[PDB]
Amino acid sequence: VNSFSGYLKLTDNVYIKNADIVEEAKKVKPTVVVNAANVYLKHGGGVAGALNKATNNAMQVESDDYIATNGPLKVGGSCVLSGHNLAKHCLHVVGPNVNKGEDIQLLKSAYENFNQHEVLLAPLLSAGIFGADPIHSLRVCVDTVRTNVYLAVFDKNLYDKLVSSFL
Ligand SMILES: OC1(CNc2ncnc3[nH]ccc23)CCC(F)(F)CC1
Ligand SMILES: [Cl-]
Repeated sequence: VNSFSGYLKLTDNVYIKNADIVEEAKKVKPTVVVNAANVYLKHGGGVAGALNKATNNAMQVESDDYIATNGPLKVGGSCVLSGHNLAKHCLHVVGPNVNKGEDIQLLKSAYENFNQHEVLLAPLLSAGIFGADPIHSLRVCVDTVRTNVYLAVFDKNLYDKLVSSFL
């Protein structure tokens, strides 16, 4: 039993809610919140810009030190950093950005990172400003993640379409 509330159950391990992931994180304070990161951990917009803003830019400061030490992530890769005031940990995961020409096949590799964590609050990888089809992202999530994932979908219209079209 966990403190996630109001989710629709899609499968044994995947749950979905129309919610602002920032507000969800502030309420639940989950062990792991997933960020929709890029390889440079530049949290300018989308989910990443919103999460960083909620940390008063502390996420960006920590991320800049991480990159200065380790260099960029791989597309499909991840790193674990602090969750600041939002969660114990933030798992920064890089899905492919279609608006950069990146291979959508890397989306499965990106979701595999979730399997290293028993429970996660997460957005749909490569959705929004990363330019992939969110219906596809949900399918890859369900077919790849085996741990317990609570998906927050900001757009109510998109949430309804994802539910109604789910196989
Ligand atoms: O949810 C999407 C990503 N964007 C966010 N998700 C959750 N919380 C957020 N807070 C700020 C941005 C943001 C991905 C699926 C979609 F394409 F259907 C709607 C957008
Ligand atoms: Cl977005």
